[PDB]
Amino acid sequence: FTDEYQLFEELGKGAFSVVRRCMKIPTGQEYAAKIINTKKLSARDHQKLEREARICRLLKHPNIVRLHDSISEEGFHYLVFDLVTGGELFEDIVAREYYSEADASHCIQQILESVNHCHLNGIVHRDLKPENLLLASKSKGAAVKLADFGLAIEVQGDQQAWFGFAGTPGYLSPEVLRKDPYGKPVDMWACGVILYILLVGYPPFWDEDQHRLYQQIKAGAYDFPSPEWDTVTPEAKDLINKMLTINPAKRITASEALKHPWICQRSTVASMMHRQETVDCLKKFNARRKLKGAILTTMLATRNFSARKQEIIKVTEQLIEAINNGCFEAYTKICDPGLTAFEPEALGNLVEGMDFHRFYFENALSKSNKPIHTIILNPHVHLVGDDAACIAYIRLTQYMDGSGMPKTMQSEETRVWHRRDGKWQNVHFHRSGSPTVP
Amino acid sequence: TCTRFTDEYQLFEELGKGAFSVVRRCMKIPTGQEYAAKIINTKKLSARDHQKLEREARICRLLKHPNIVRLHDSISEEGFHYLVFDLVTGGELFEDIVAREYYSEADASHCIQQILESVNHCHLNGIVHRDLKPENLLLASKSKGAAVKLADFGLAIEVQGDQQAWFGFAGTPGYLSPEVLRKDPYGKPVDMWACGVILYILLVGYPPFWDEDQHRLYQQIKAGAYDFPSPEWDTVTPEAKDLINKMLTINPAKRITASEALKHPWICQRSTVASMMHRQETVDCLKKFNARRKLKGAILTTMLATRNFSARKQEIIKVTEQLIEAINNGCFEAYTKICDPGLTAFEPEALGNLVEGMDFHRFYFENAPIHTIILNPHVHLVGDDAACIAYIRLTQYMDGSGMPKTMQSEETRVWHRRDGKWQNVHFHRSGSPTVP
Amino acid sequence: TCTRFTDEYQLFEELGKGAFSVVRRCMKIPTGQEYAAKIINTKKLSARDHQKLEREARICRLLKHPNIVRLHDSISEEGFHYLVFDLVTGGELFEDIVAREYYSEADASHCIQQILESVNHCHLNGIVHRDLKPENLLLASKSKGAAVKLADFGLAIEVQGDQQAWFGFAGTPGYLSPEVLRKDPYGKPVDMWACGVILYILLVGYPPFWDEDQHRLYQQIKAGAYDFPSPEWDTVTPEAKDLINKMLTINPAKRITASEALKHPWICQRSTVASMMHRQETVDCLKKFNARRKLKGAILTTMLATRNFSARKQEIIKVTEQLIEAINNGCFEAYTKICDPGLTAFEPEALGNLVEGMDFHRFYFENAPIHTIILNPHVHLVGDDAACIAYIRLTQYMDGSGMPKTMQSEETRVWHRRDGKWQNVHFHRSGSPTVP
Repeated sequence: FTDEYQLFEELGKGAFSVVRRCMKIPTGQEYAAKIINTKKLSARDHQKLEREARICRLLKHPNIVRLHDSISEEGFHYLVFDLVTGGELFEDIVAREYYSEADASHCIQQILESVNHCHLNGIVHRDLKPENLLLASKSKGAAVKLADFGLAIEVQGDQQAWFGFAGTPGYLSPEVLRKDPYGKPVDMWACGVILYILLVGYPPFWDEDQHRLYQQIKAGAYDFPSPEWDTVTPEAKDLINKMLTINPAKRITASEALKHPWICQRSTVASMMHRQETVDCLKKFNARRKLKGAILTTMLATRNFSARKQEIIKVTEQLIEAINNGCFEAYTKICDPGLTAFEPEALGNLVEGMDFHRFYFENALSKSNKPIHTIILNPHVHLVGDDAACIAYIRLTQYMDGSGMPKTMQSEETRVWHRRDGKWQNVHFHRSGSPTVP
Repeated sequence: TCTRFTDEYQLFEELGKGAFSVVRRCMKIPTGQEYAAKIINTKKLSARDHQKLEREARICRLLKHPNIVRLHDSISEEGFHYLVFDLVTGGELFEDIVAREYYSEADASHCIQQILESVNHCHLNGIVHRDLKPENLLLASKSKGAAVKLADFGLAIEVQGDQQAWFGFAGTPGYLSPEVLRKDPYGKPVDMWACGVILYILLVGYPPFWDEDQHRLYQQIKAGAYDFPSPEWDTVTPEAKDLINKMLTINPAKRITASEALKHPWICQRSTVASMMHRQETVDCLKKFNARRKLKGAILTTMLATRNFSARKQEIIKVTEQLIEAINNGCFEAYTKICDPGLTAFEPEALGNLVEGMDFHRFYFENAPIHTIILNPHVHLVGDDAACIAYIRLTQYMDGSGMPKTMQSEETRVWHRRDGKWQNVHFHRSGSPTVP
Repeated sequence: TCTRFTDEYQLFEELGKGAFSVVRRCMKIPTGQEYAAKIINTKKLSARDHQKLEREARICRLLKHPNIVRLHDSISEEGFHYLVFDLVTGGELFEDIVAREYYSEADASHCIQQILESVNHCHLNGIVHRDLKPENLLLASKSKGAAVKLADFGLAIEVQGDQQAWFGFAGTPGYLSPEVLRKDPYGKPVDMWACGVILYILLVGYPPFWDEDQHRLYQQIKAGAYDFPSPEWDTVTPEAKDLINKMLTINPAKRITASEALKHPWICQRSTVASMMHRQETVDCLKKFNARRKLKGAILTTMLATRNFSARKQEIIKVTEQLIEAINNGCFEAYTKICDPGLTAFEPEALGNLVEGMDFHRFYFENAPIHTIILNPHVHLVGDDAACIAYIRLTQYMDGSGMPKTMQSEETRVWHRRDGKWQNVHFHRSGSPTVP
């Protein structure tokens, strides 16, 4: 690399890569060099970087970050990209003093031009999102450039296939969420989501619960609420509708969208009114997006439960209570007669019926006179139909041991519930960890 | 990958040791010219220390100034690496000053002028030293009038024009600049703050910022809290004080640069501005300063932190002691008075889980000769109404057999003053459970 | 073995806790007269704490003076023991003073007179309190003009006539007498030294002896190193200073006694000798004194000792660091330079034996990335040419698998300056060996 180019300031650094401003001394250029410490690159990471470079070499377009050169050294591979200085498109928009549909249409025109180029070269990006929409420079009219093909796939013409569950939740297409084979149209759905945001500054599908979010997407459950959408042109709403078409076979393509009046006749179709409420809302959208930027896998418990999920928690705690109090009548009321169970007491066997559990009621659960305190930690409830549910939780038990010393033990427990004859009943459970009897 | 050094040099005694290097006196055999050879096993060189080595060599290659320890050659010998430097034989500037019979502002100005010239040369080449201190201010030789030389660029960095950036928290506490202490992006001005500290010492023999509590020291530095106490400063020219003030400027954007300082009347018109009065009190104090610095010189890493606790920190210790007392006495009322109702806790009794509330702890009060010792408590004040304390909890007790025993746990407790009362909102115990 | 207390008393809230006792407010049912009941499980009572209980009861039975918390009954209830005391409701004297709008020498003299009268009564009964301090100087009630009362005889001892003897190292550091600090036999005069400390505080609001380093404090006390700084003391009558000097007399045989102090002009002729000028600066300072004392009040045992090390102590740290550096660098020459040839050592590598000389250690230099941390070093200066240091040696290293690891050992090193050089004559390592 130093052979021809010259390195300068650092623009970023990942796990195996460091990026710096560069210059081709022979030609007075200026690029972004992705310096990869090949000694840190794993095998599966090696497979993905080979794919990203091959794809980037294949895409030569103004609105696509261009890969200019690839060269290796002593355990150090260099990838020379375009130098992009303008940052995120969405961040630039909030800084503008004027912003209208015409501005949004000019943006989406460029994004569609890049998507169309990708599709024409048999490439699907699969992760169109604001973070991957950059401005070439801070110049007043810099070009929008599509970036980061780390999730991009190579497709065979117009053949659909299941390439895996990948993308960013808020932009995933219905076909991917349905687990159907998919292809180029997934990018056009994402474009429709981006176009929606560019007009009013908030997403068309949003929900704290990801499961609910995905239900909304699969149902195409978006609308154009007043007042903000009252001033949006019909043609812009029309283009969104054609992109956010649930059935990918009927979804507008990149080539077709480039011919939509709102795109190719912007001068006469797109409004030129200022949308301050879109700028104000985009500011909040961007701020939330930068706060939720998870650098690492973060797993947060559940704490805002529907009434249906609380019902499962309640009957579960009623069952645990009956066990602690040695009330076999309540236990057989709440448990299904055909209950099965994996539990440490059963030594890796699947036990069926009430017999195995009757032994601990008829003896220990009431015979032993010592204080015990049960704690249920981080319950998670799956609703799997109107009359079925699953609950998973940690069961912490404080108790007094033989020497009269306080002890604690932990179990992990799954309980499957079926509403039969109007009553939630436990048909199967699985305990791992410690056995519930001290 | 050559063999120049071994086939053209001769090695002698060691002069100093580095993190990954050894410095030895050497001689170029053909000429009998002696140098200081910095040697490294290319084996040692990890990706980090190899990048550091490359950086030091690249930086030192650029620096060719009379008042800088010059690099003469860089050789990779297929198994080792050798950086050939000037051999400095004059010792430290500060040691030389105390031995003089006459020392005045004019002498100090001459010293600072050479130091600024070395710093100015670095900055003009886009290089920031970051570790200006007496140990790096050497005399080229024992000859009277020898030149001051700037040494040791192991912490030096390269900057791009006048662009600031975070290059890491590096330097020596007494000479660190406010911008580094604030975690701001920084650049060339950090060296000029250090020069201000050095100039202050060269005039009176003691530093402008000093405190046994490093946190207080850094807050003094960030506030620019220095002054010119009488009587020693009453005899100092106003122009000397003026130059110091322009160096010890909190805002690096308003701080005097190396070039500007070299134009200051006290420097470039030294014969007219600088006093030639001998300053015996400065020589005396400097001898103490050097003796203290030599005792505290960085040898091995040493940790010791239980200073004269402030009243605010003692308050956190007291409420923590009151809490543990309530536990040992099994007084749950006092426990729920001191602990926030939304208390969270990691502890061995909870088996890796984060527990919330009072329930988990009530079990031990309701069901379960003790001497508790709190060892080496450390308190962070995190606002007027917040603090955390960290201590070793060493408990002596009698076991079931009637035998004495000791258990240890390490505890963190976070405190928030709510409704006028210090309350424990979170704690983390590691080690042994608190119950026998 | 009776049942008087339970059949004739009624118990209420707790007022304080003791090592083996609980103090509760109580009432004699027939009369409605309230008292403070000190209760003990006769179970707790070990041979020691049973002898202490017997001692406190026997001593308190003797003391019947208006300015002493009187004992009214001692009952053993076949399972418990109850000491019935006066109920004191006035709080501490020092807290009351800060709340007054007028306070002068005359007020202080009146306070000290009652304190001396209580102490005089003890001494005349062959009893030494040994723990005179503000916490034990209470007001009988909240009524204006209430009597000062001496409380808490848990550290009190019995003496035989005027015979001195070693009764143990007991008391509160700021009020300990030189003779106890010297480990001399002692007696009644220890209470009079404490009275001098209390009187000094009553006049200006701060103690005569104070230092964060307890060792320095004790050397101040043993030297009698106090003074009367201006301006606060310029307005104090010479007779007040005179009485203080006669109490803070290093030699207990020349110290003024309680009886003699009660005859001092500033006491018995208070109306003529003591100034009636209000001393607002004393009230202000006392408020600080009380606040500080309340923060540091003995709750649980707390250990924290890494003060602003002296130059002499830093020298021991430095030479210890240099020694460990030589070990880590495998430099046996430097090791035999620093270690005495007759070095002895306990260490895990020696399997419980005491090894002597250099041979045992040469093996590890001759045959066998390191970061050594020295944690919480403590230095005892044991003469101008001797010291010992004790520290935790925490070593980070890479193992055979290329994985980072940490080991801990605890080390003692004894140093003797021989021929002008600090040399290590003995060391003791516990915990891990120093080799991976």
